[PDB]
Amino acid sequence: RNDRTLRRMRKVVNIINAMEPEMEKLSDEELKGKTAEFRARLEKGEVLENLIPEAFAVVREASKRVFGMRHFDVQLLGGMVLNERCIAEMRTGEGKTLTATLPAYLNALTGKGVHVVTVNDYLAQRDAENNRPLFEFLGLTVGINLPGMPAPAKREAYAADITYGTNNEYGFDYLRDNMAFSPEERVQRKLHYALVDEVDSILIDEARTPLIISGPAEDSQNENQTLASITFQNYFRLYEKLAGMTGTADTEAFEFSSIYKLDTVVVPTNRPMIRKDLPDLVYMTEAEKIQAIIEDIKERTAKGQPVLVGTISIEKSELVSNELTKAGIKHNVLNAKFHANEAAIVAQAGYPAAVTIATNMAGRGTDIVLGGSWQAEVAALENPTAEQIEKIKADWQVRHDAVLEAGGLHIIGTERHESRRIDNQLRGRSGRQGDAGSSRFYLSMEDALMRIFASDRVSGMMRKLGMKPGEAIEHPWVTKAIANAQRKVESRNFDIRKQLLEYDDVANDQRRAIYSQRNELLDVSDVSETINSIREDVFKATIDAYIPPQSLEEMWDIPGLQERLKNDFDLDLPIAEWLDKEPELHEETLRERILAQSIEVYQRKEEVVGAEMMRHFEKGVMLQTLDSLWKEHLAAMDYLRQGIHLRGYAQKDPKQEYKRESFSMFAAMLESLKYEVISTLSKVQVRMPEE
Amino acid sequence: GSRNDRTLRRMRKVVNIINAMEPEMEKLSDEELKGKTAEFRARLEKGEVLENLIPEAFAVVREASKRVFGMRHFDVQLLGGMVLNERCIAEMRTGEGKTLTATLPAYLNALTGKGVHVVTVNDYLAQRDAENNRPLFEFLGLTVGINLPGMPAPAKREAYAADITYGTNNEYGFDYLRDNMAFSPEERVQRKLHYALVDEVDSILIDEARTPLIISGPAEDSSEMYKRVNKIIPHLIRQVLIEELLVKEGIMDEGESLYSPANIMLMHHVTAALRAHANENQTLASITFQNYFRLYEKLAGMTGTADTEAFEFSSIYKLDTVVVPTNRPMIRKDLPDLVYMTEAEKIQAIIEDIKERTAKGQPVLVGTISIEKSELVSNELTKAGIKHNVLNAKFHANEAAIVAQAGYPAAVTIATNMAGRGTDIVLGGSWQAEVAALENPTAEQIEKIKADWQVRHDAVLEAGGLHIIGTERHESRRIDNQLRGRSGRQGDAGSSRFYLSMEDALMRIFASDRVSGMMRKLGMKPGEAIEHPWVTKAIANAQRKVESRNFDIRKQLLEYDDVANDQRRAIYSQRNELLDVSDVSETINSIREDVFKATIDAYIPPQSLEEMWDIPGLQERLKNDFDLDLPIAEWLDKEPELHEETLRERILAQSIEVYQRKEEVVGAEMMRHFEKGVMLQTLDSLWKEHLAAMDYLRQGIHLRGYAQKDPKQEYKRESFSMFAAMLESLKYEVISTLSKVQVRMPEE
Ligand SMILES: Nc1ncnc2c1ncn2[C@@H]1O[C@H](COP(=O)(O)OP(=O)(O)O)[C@@H](O)[C@H]1O
Ligand SMILES: Nc1ncnc2c1ncn2[C@@H]1O[C@H](COP(=O)(O)OP(=O)(O)O)[C@@H](O)[C@H]1O
Repeated sequence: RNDRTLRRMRKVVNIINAMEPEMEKLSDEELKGKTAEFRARLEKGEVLENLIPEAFAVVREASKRVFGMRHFDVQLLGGMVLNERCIAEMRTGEGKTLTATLPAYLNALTGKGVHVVTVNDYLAQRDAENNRPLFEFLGLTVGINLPGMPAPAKREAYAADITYGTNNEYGFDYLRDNMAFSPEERVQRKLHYALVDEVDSILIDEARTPLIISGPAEDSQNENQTLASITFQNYFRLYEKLAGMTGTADTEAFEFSSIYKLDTVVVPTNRPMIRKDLPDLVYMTEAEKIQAIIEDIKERTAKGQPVLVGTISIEKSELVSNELTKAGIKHNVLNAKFHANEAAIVAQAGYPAAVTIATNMAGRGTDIVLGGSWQAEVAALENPTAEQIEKIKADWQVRHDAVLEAGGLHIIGTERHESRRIDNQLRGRSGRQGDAGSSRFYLSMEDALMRIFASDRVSGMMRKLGMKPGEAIEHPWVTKAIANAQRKVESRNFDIRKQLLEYDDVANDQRRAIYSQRNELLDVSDVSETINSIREDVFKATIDAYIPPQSLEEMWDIPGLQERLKNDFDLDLPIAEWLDKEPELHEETLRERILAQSIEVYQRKEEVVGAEMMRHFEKGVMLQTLDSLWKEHLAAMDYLRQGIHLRGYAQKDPKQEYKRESFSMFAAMLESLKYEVISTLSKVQVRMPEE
Repeated sequence: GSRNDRTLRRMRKVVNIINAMEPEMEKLSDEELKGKTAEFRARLEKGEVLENLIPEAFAVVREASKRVFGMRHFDVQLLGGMVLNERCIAEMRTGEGKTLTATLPAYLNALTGKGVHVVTVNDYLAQRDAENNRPLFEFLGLTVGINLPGMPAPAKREAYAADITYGTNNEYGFDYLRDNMAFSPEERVQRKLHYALVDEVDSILIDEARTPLIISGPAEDSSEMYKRVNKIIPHLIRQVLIEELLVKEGIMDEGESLYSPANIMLMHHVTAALRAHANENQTLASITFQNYFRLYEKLAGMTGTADTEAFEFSSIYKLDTVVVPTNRPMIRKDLPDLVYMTEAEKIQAIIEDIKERTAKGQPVLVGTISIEKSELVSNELTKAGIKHNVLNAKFHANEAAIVAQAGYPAAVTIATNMAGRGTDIVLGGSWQAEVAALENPTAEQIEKIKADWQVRHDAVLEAGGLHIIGTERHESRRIDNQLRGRSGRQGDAGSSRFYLSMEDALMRIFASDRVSGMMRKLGMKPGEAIEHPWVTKAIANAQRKVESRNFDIRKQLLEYDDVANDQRRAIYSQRNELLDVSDVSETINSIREDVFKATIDAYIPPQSLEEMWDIPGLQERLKNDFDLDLPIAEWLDKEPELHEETLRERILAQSIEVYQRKEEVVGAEMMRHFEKGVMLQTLDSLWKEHLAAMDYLRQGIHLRGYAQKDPKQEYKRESFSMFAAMLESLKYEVISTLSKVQVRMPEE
């Protein structure tokens, strides 16, 4: 764990580092050939992790030739973390994209494929095309999976060495593959490795979201229903190797373990992080709070320090905006209605004494360049020239160093959110890539978040410090108490979710079972041995209902057995005539003649239709019957789950009773499945030109 | 002499004069150009007409912009600027330089020293434009002001005292309103409303026409109201209702009704008391944008070739609209609308189009009405093997990167309710951008990037430029027009095509399911196709009937608003008269007479016999409302000889007498400012009372009832009637307040 894994990994980095001279003296085509060489050793039984030093040095050198970018040491480490069942926490702007090229390469080598999982189709395409040169230079192929892509193009994307696509599309492909009627219709290979780009949304927020295929035609208006379902959690759990990335904003390590058996490793930043996060400040009232904020801004901007003020609503942004104006402090508000205005304001938000106010600041952030962006500047030029640019960079170097000397970007949170990951994202907007920076959050006793101390009195004691319009002290214990209360809400919320997951696990295990069976059936061209085997189960169970085993003859319902056979097995047998003609029948030889009779009737149909046609008919029938009963069972399981309000109550766990019910329903479906297959095959009409 | 054609003919002659002035302006020093302003002002002071100044003043602005901004206005921008000097909307297409154009009218409309208000849609543009233009105009010897929310009143007065002011509609209006709550003239922050130049009139003037600006404060009557009214409630055995309800008390029952448009606040008290089972602010002041902008002596504004709404500007604001030509010929090819049986036939036709165009290297932008519709067309493009990108509103950084390459050869981009104006699509891609990954550029580097871009640029132009596919039209044609106008900007080749199907929602605008359902019979066979120009015109005419219909409905609302406006214009006119004078005594003396005459009329009927006089009603009336206890009867026992009119005189007289005493104790200046104060305050009170009671009458325009005996109109008459009653209660209450005012006399 911990530094032990990290210290061990650091030893590998020194080896990778020491290999670079050897790597720089190789030709491009020799570099290409290391992939062939890695695979030949793998073929001779080599352990993949033994190849990490050489494999990562090859990628680092290919990247410099191809991208003009050389993986940093910390990116080597992150690449190592992602080859295990691990989340790498890497800070924003640390290079997650390039880092991911490392484990992707390594885990492509055994020829089983790589699924790099993106949040949207834009990224899937962008990263596939950007990386295709790197990976072709190394003798690998790259695939792109999209919604709407024809099955042959998808098959091709999945046959590549490394594939890019969204989570949704991967999951939907799995479901549709589990509705195929021949193994050639499948688009995916075995699920080998999932490298997931942004695990907060993809693995945590979406864990229980069902992916569903829906079903126009059905059964006996005729509206549409669920044919196939899997949660995201249980899709990613089918993979042999699972890993992913997120930012240091974190707070959910214990969820990743609980939901996925994923460890999380915090990866060190390339440069030392020096952002000063100062103690949280508490004020009696919003008004005192806001005045404090105005005062901080006032002092900092006078120093030349840029500020970013994050609020929780439009109304509060307007309030702090109006008060800054009332104090004569120039600023800009990020207004969600004016996207162009916003990008233009962002661009210069790190300019000396810039003040920017943002409402529920969100996505990774567009970066804030200190001193300003100088590129927005040349971008704005219409015929930019050499001496023009260096003038521009020259004045910028000075603005940059000046903003740094002044303490870099100061972040002010005017309120904390209930989720600390949100606060962490705002504050992470400062101190990127080793830059000086600072952060401070403000609270009042009127703030909504004071309600997470589930007690007025407890909360309202804080006012006994008294605060007083200027003489503010600072108590560190408040920062920590607040962080503890956000942590408790998360814990509470998750405890509730994990009880929901334990229900989800009943469906999961059932789905895993039935899909395993289906796939066994799918992979086999001839299903005879099962048919024969299940025909005997079905005949025995059917017969038992009328001939209680080893009972006297007077308990037998030969009338009911005759019709049963007729109506379900198309089998019309003079059973009463047999008994009354052979005293020497006996039960067990009755069962045999019945079984034998259905079988020779089936053989006659087969002779008319043909063996191969028959084999394939059996297999189709088995798949189609599986599918029909499984859609039925999914709806029944659905109704049983929401019925969780009048069944298990006064000291019998409702969970334990649901599990009994669910197990009973599954076990019954599996018996129905055999019944219906044999009944279909029994009753299939065939024109006999004769007897 | 026709209309717009003739306008542009005459403006073009002026443009040729302005261009001829340019070498003269060139040769002038910077200080000489700065002096032009003072020289134009000396001319105006000696009686010159402003419009005689247009050519000189424009040559001056245009040469100042060269030297300062390094940009020289185009001839089309001179035209746009002359338009904006008139009560007109200059319609100039996206990309044409509205922001620079607007410096010309602003400069000219500043020369008379009365101020300009540039109106922006937000604070960011206000500020940016202010700062960007300060150097231009300070070069021309003028000053520039910025007005923002929260700005302190001194700062605000300075911004309005600048030559040219920038700010949002909202803040202009709110300043106005608060100026009308001032108790002294020096509290006002604005000057008289001279010229407003509105930057984007579609949102500011149309969409936002009826949006009220409201100042509220508890600034109210207290209670006792609620709780007297409470005390009926513990006998409401809920079994007719009105007579029951009426059942005595105060301020009603002399056989006066409860739902008189007059006892409206009272009735609201009971509607609230009894609806109550299942402080408050109040409006201190309100105005609409439409009625704010109508206060200005000159109004003008800009928008892009985004018309369709000309008839509403003229109807609502009396703004004419001039369509300004483009600096370069606008060659976008806007092709016949196509109509398909089914959504599915339509999409298939779209695909084939994108497919043939991208094979010849032309870029396509595909605009849809929803996310669902975007996913559909995208998936079908993927099914056809066609690469593209969707603009996903969740991924704003993705979207910016998509757009930057959206004019790239064979690029295909799908947009969901794409907005107006928006971020441009550069053909070939963006070449001063491309460098914006490039951390240390050189001689060779950009040169390269730029030449390479040229080849891409020229190849896209030769392929037809950007093609726009509208997959469905909107009900608003303005929107469709904003989408097609993404293409063919600044003289570039481009084209547009809109697609429609019988299954499309928009087919509903043809008020007959069967009349719509005819086209079916011109039955659109799959891969084949024809084009009929009458369909295109029919669709456009349908959209225009839908618009004109919604605007008939709006007009009716605006009739309601005309009542309010007329009442507020009149009371605020009375309020400002008062505010602007130190001494309101003549006003006061005049209205006490009026008040005293009429009060006496009510008991002594003019010319009456001394037995048609009621003094058991007259003297009480006096001691009650005026603190003026005159035992008149007991005079009248002594002088039977005196006569009605010289008794009215002696009545009057007294009140003056007792009031001059109150004054020689308080001080004349004190008394004078207390009187203006009483008059302002009383009018403020009654006004706010009126605003509330009308709000309540208006929401009687619901189920008090009636698509039947004309609700509106009855409303206008009850409202004007109550307004004219309020002006008389203002007079009576002022005089009551000043007659009852307590000030401690002498001693003993
Ligand atoms: N090793 C490197 N050498 C040079 N530039 C790098 C390196 N690693 C990443 N970058 C650049 O750093 C920036 C941030 O990387 P990105 O993957 O977009 O960041 P994040 O971790 O926030 O997703 C990008 O512009 C990327 O190309
Ligand atoms: N006369 C000119 N010469 C050179 N560039 C100009 C001129 N007028 C405007 N532009 C530029 O044209 C671009 C678009 O102008 P803007 O005022 O934003 O256009 P729009 O009419 O669509 O609002 C801006 O970058 C602007 O600075």
